[PDB]
Amino acid sequence: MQKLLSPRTARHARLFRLAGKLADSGSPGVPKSDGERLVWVNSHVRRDKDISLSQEEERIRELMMPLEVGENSFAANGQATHGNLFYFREYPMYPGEYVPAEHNTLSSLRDELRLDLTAQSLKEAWMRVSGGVYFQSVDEYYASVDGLDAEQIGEVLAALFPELNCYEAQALVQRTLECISRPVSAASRQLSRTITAEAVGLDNAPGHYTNFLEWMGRLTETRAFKTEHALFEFSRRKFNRDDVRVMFENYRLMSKATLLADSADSYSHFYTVLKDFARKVAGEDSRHQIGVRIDEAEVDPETGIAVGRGCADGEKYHFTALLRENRDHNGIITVMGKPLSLVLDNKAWLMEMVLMPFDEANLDYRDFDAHIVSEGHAMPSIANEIAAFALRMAVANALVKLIPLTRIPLKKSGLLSVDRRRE
Amino acid sequence: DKYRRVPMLLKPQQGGQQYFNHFLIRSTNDRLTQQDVDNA
Amino acid sequence: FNEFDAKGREYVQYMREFARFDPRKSRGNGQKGFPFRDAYLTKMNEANQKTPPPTLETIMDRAVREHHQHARILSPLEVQRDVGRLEPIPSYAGKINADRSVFPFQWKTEDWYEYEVAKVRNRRFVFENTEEDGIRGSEVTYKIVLEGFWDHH
Amino acid sequence: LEPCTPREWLQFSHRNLAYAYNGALRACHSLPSMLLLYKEMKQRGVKVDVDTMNVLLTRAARHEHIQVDDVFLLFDELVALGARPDLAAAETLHTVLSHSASMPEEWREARRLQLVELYNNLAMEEVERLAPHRADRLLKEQMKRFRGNLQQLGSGLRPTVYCRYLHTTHTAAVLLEEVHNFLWELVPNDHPAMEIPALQLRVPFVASVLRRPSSVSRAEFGDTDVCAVFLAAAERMVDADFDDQRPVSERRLFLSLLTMISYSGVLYTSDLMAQLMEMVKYSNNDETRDSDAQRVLRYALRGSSAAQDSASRTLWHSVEKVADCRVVGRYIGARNPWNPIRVCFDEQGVFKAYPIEGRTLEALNMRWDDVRRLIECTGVLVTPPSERCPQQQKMEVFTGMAVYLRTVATGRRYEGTLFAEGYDFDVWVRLFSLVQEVRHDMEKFMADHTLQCVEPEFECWEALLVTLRCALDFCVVQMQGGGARGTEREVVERLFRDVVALREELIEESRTRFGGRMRVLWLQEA
Amino acid sequence: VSTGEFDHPPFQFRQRHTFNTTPLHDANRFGGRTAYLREIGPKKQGRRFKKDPRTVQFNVDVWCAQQTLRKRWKQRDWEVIEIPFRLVPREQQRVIPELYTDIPQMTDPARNDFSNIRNKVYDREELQGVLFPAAGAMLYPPLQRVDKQAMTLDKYL
Amino acid sequence: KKSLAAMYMRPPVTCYTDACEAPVAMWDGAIPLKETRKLKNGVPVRTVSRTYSHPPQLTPTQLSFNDINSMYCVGNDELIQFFPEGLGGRVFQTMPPGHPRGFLYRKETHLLNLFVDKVQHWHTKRSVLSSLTNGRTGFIVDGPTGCGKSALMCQVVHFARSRNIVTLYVPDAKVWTHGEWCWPSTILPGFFDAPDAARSFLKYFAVANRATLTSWKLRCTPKDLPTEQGERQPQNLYELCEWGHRAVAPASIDRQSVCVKFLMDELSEEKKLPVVIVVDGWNLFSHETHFRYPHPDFLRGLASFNESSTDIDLYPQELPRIPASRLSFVRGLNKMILSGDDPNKFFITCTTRDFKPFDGISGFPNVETDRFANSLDEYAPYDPEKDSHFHPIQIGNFDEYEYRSFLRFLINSGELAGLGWGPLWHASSDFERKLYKIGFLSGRNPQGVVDHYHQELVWRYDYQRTRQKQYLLKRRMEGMSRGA
Amino acid sequence: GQKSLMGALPAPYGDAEFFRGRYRGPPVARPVVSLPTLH
RNA sequence: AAAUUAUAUUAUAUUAUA
Ligand SMILES: Nc1nc2c(ncn2[C@@H]2O[C@H](COP(=O)(O)OP(=O)(O)OP(=O)(O)O)[C@@H](O)[C@H]2O)c(=O)[nH]1
Ligand SMILES: [Mg+2]
Repeated sequence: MQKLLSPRTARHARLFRLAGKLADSGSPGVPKSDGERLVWVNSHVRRDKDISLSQEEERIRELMMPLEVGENSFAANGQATHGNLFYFREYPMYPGEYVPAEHNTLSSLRDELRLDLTAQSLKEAWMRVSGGVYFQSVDEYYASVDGLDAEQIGEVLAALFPELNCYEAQALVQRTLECISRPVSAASRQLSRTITAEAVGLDNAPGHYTNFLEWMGRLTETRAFKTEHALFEFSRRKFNRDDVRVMFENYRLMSKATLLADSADSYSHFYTVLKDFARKVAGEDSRHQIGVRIDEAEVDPETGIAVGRGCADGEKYHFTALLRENRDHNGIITVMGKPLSLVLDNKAWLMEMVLMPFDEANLDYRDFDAHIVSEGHAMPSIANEIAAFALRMAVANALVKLIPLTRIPLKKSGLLSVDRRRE
Repeated sequence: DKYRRVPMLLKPQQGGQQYFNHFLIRSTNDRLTQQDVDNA
Repeated sequence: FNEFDAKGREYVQYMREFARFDPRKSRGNGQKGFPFRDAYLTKMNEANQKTPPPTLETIMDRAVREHHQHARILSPLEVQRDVGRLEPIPSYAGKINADRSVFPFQWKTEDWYEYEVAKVRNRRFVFENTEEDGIRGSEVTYKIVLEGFWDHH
Repeated sequence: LEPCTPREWLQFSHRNLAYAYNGALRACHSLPSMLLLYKEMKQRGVKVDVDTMNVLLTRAARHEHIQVDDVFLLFDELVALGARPDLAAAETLHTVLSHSASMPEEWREARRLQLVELYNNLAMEEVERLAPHRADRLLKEQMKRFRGNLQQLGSGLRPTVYCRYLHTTHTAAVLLEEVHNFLWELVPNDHPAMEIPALQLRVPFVASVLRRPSSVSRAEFGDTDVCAVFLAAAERMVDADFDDQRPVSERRLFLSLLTMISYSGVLYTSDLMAQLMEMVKYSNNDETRDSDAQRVLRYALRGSSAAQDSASRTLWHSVEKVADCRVVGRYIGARNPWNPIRVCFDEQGVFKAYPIEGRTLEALNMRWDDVRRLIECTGVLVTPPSERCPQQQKMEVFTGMAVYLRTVATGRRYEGTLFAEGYDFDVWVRLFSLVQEVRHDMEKFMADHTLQCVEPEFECWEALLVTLRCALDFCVVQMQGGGARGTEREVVERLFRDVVALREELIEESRTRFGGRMRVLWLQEA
Repeated sequence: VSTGEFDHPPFQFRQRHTFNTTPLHDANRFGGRTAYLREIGPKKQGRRFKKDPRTVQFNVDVWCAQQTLRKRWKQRDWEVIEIPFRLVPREQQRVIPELYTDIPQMTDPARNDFSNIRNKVYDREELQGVLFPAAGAMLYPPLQRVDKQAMTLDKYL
Repeated sequence: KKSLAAMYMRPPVTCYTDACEAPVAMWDGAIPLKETRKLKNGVPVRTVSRTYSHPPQLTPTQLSFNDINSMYCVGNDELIQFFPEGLGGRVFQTMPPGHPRGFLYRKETHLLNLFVDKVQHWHTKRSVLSSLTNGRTGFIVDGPTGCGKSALMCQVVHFARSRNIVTLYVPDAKVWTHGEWCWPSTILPGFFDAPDAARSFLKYFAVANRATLTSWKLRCTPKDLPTEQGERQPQNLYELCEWGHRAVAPASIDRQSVCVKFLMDELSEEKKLPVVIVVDGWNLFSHETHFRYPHPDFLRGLASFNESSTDIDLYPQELPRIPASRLSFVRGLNKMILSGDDPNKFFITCTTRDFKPFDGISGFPNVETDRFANSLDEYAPYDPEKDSHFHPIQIGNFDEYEYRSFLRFLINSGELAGLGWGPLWHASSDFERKLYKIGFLSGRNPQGVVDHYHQELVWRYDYQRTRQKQYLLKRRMEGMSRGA
Repeated sequence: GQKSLMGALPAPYGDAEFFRGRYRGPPVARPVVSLPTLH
């Protein structure tokens, strides 16, 4: 008959204890009465429950999304007329987005570095023990025998390292043989990926298959192979004007004596020109992305205000947005001394364009204050779409000036881009 | 008309750049959930 | 590079002017004594502005993360947005106080109507030869207006 | 290329020169050209990327003439130049550290501590990064990889990142699984354990490996280090609402966490027991929470569920009190009055049955004398004030007495019957004298400790107000609804007038006293 | 900021009452004030001024000025009384410049009153000792001001 | 795909709010359906339920302290019973006949509910009510435009009439002051009347409070009233208002004047029954009504227009404007306010800021696109402390809790009643994005929240559902590639 | 364009995923909705 | 029989008959 005002759950009691601690600490905004703290706690618990309800209804709505054209589901995207106008990426755009690396490649690189360091330590141990010089004859090269047999390396790995599995020890023996022969190159594994055993014709001969793989790997990483691949890709029309200009500049840097010394070799005078093109040709291992510009922040050190500009119609609409960080989370936007809901006459389709640079940045609008000064033609009302376009460009340039990495999504949404249309 | 003065970034107006990292992390989470389903 | 761009150098100068503004020092300067319309008329509207505290949801959302979650909520200028780089965390991140009389600029329209007519009518209401220090103060002022048909002439 | 025209100045930035120099640095095959390229890269103004640190650490680890201190100095130079360490560079440095034994042991331990700090910072960074995406499976794999990296280094993850990771979880299964991971990270894999078949887990005995001083302080015990994570799991089970495809009950989850805590031999702290029986106090099962509060009270009175009675338990009871004021207050506020189990213990052995729907005066008199004997033998009011525990927390005992009298007066809990039916008149007279005794004890406690700020909270005051309201409703239903029977009717009217006078006094005191904090109780009941 | 119409529609082909199109002289435009300037049929001094753009623009400027004047005068809840310098309150004991002469003057920056003196409006009930010394009967009652520190319904009591 | 709509059964209809459900084919993806498994006659029992339910229809006695910042509903029969006058200026914009009748229970609503609860027995708690009002006769509620002023006035009229208290409700004060026409009072010299508003008030107050007005005996009322053949002389106050408003024109024009005069006379004498008086827009009753005094040449009489020294036919002129205190209704109201012998009438009123905008310049309003066509032409500032004898209560805009609850009720109970998106739920964004965006667009102003909830239809720059459908279609394609 | 041999070289040390500033190709597009089938 | 060059937008006109 009488509802108890006291906190009824442990979550309610914990939030009430937090509100009491905030009131005893003297924080600005925390109420001093107990009924207001009770109202605060009940409303926060109801807000948490409503957030959980929204999350659960989005989980259910994800599975019933009409992905096909149906009764109420219309394309209307120009997918019939133009076709696939919206892009989509499966890679994190660096350095705006972050996806953690997969554990398989991490463990593979970890094990490869472990085996390489162990083989290098065993090679240096034999170099200290044997006493210096070690010449390999032609028959010793054809027999492919180094200073250590496989049995000696296996006995050393069994004696020094007790905790060592069988296949790991055999891979260690193989890598020690590969490191004592030459410096180790990780080229046989990728050639095993791209070239199968049935293609060359060795199905019952694994040893000759791995011998051919390591021979092709040691012949692949030479300078002449890279030069021949660069010339082949130059013949296959894989260059732009930028690569042609950089090859011309690298040709102009060579003098005549260096040209004669490079043409003494058969492949180096082409390689000095085509080094950058062979870097480009080598794929995702060695070709870099261009990427959007990431500048430095131009912020007032005293007030914390960044300045951005926006234009529309060339002469008619000019705007300058001043942006500051609001630390009390009461952010508001103002255009020429009047709040945004009264400048644009409460029109949602005009103020959503001003909200959009905060949306594409994944930023909260309440953490920022903004004032937009009109420098173009003064009119009694700017409630139109072109003025809102200029406002969006001004707010986006101010956000770019404040935080520099905000230029990575905001340029991709086209909000920093100026069109030239006049009347 | 002829929209040649309009930039190429304004004609499709590709918005929604905030959701891509969330989609990629959700894809990685679903791959690990499928790996958990296949093992048990 | 330099520090700011052309419009950014303009509005950082307007904040240094209003920081040292004193209305009795605007004696005979003319329209150069008008104290930066945006920040001046904002101060005249403090009877209407009345800077509110942070809302009860905001101070609850922070204090849960400060105390119950052991991970403080940091400002958007404190977020290390670059993956692969550590930023030198500039000092204006959370030290700027949020006051409505300072920023953002919202004013009464009647004060803005009175400001804009007073600034143009007092254009040549300037006392040039004042008994003062250097380049402002003098005893006689000569202005030689040269005119020609070309700008490089 | 240094730009000269403004068109190529519009495509110039040092953050894009980072990618250009990264691609050219990966294009090289050997470290002598790579170090020259890096030197002319860092001489120029160029933002140093994580890719630069990755390719430099990897292709300097595999170079032949490299000493490992130059690898760690190169890492220090790159992190000084503004490059964030990732898991790849951390694992590269861990591999270079593991393959270096010719360096002196102080250098190895310094680099080991640096890698421990680096792995903990990366773990906290990934916890803060993958939190809002609800990536609990991916974050679970990342934390498993970090645990595997740190157990190989002879350490474990810190309890601070464990408290944060438990506070950012969403599912209860991975919550209990990560408490299991923290319990197993301290002990080796051959440690004895106990099997929980409800969760299909094995929780190990942790007190044999925890540090202990056996004058002595609280921070010298490792039991605080484990009970911090236990408290983080308990508070997460309080505040957050878990989302599961088949959601478990709160009683089952609390009992599984309680057996997970009790099967380890860790020494219990104050606020952990307080939070646990706070969860017991606001539970919805009327037939269960009595035994739950009894079990957590036994845990707080013993202090540890270890099988042997050690001197470390006596040192822990001498340092801090697990039987503090909050646990006695929440125990009295959690118990049922008409429970036939005894409220207080007898020689710490068991809480026996009562010697007698019996709602007589002698029953509740034995209950109240048992409550007062419990408050006397625990000694929670005689404890000295300190920094960690204030004087304000001892008012919770009076709140527990007030909720006990509330559950006597009305029949219901927090979630035409105006009171509990089936009572007698002398029951309500004894209840009114108990309200007066609680008010007198609270006034005496405030008068004794006036020199520090001691206030009564909302729950005790509202409980006393609703007991007086229930007594008022009983009086007005017995007076004009009693059928004009003469059996000490003037005693009923005297009790009614005393209830009205004390209630109006409490309402005017809630309006005036304590700085107007309880103004809403004046606004509601008047 | 105002969203009302200020300019006149230009001269073109004779419009018809269609969708997104109103005739050039309609009773809906400008409150029907185009009724003075319209021709109902589908003397040169009375026909040429209805088709001139500067004439109709001057007429709609006059009508918008009349609307601005009546809305500025309907805002007035006061009147200007010439009070001598001695009996005036302390904020008006200064040298007040004329309109558009100086910077818009704050009321009292020392007493934390940052507001325009020209927009200050004083109550009639506080100046009865100045405006009415001859009555002596207190023609207006004193203004009841609420106690801000009193425990009321606003403060949960 | 997964519909779960053919398996969905309707829950049993208890009140009007439960009956406001649309067919299941409408809100199938708007309000998604979940499945639960209970343990009755088997381990699985597939029960398909809705994620969202309607807010509970609650009696004002059942509203409590824990319902602050929550949403409740009132029945349509209770809406007809308790409000025959109408509602506020913009309160009924959110209640079509299909929609539930929802109300947000704010903190000030709880304060005024406990105040009205103490008004119901005022002679015992007279010192408490004096301490609440600070000795004043009542409360005046002020704030910016579009807040919960008139909504709280309808809420306290609901609170007062649900507890059987005689309640005066003026749902809009602009029908009195800014009315159609003004007529001089028949029996009050120098006073004026708004006849149509008085006829509507004498009808609706009588049919609202017939339960207590029939037991109201006429104390100071003449018994020689003019009465047609077959009509009964009034012996009750309800009979008096039935004599007043039920008449043939033009006899009702003077009958309403006599009825308002004697009704305000009969109200001023009752000192034992509590009478709550709720006026929406007291700031219009505190200044001049928009009527002006007639020119004296109208009443003087003319022989001709050429030689009579008059200009009523030549030039217009603005005569002095009639104040509100010269209306007999507001005369009786101010007579009850200023005379201190009435510790019985509680004036829980508010102001209105419904006026047209003016920001330095003003052109002419466009007749097609004008949100302020029915707005008041006043432009005058108002101060409730200086211009009213009541205690002022300041209501601001919504905090995020009340705004979240109100927007959740609006969106979900519009889609549940078959008035929202429905099958087109996949085109609009989810609730968190809608809450963020409407909190930007409105500034949590409640009228702005309603206006931007209606303006959510024309949002152009939301790209959430597009990227979500791209991701789901890509996931479906790679799942079919995994299946192959 | 035409088929070439670029990217077909074996990358040294297998660290082609940790280079996050690598070339990501031209931006591909995806359908937002499956159009109805022709037959 | 495809590619689309296609501008497209809306209104008017006569000795009704003087
Ligand atoms: N149901 C309900 N609606 C509310 C509540 N508060 C605000 N509203 C909405 O807010 C809008 C504003 O209502 P009003 O009270 O008439 O606005 P106002 O403050 O009087 O604005 P003016 O008339 O200009 O003074 C209404 O249309 C309601 O839909 C509430 O508590 N319950
Ligand atoms: Mg209103």
